[PDB]
Amino acid sequence: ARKSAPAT
Amino acid sequence: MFNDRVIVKKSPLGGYGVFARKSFEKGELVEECLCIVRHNDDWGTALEDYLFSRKNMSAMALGFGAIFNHSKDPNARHELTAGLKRMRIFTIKPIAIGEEITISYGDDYWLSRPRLTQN
Ligand SMILES: Nc1ncnc2c1ncn2[C@@H]1O[C@H](CSCC[C@H](N)C(=O)O)[C@@H](O)[C@H]1O
Repeated sequence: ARKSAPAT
Repeated sequence: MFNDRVIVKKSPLGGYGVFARKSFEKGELVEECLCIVRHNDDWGTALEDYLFSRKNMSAMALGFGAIFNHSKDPNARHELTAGLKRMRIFTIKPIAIGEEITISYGDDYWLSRPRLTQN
C-alpha cells in the first residue's frame, strides 16, 4: 500500500 | 539539498531525511511542493515506496516532499489538495534546529511491508 493523502 | 528552512542529510531512521535548519513554531508551514499525478497503475515499480495515493490516483511529490521519513510519533503532518496537485507539510508542534521532521505514512504502508522494520 502507498502513503495516505490527507485532505485539506 | 537544502533551503532556508530545511536540509536533507543522513537519518537514523533510514537513508536520507529532512531536518530543521531553523526553529519552527507549532502549525508553521514547513514545505509546499507540486506533485505529478497519474492513475495508480501507471507508475511501474520504481517509486512504490515514495508515492502518495488517494483512491485510484497516486502522486509523486517534488521539492522535499518525497524525502520526509515516517514516525509513529511525528512532529509534522501532510495534506494534499484536490487532485493531489500540491502537498503541504505543517508542523504539529514546535521543532528545534537539527531535529528531523517526520510525518505519518498511514498504517497500511507499514502493515503491507512486514519485512521492513519501522524505526
Ligand atoms: N520510521 C522509519 N523507519 C524505517 N524506515 C523508514 C522510516 N521512515 C522512512 N523510512 C524509509 O524510507 C522509505 C520511504 S522514502 C523516504 C526517504 C528515504 N529515507 C530515502 O533515503 O530515500 C521507506 O520505505 C523506508 O525504507
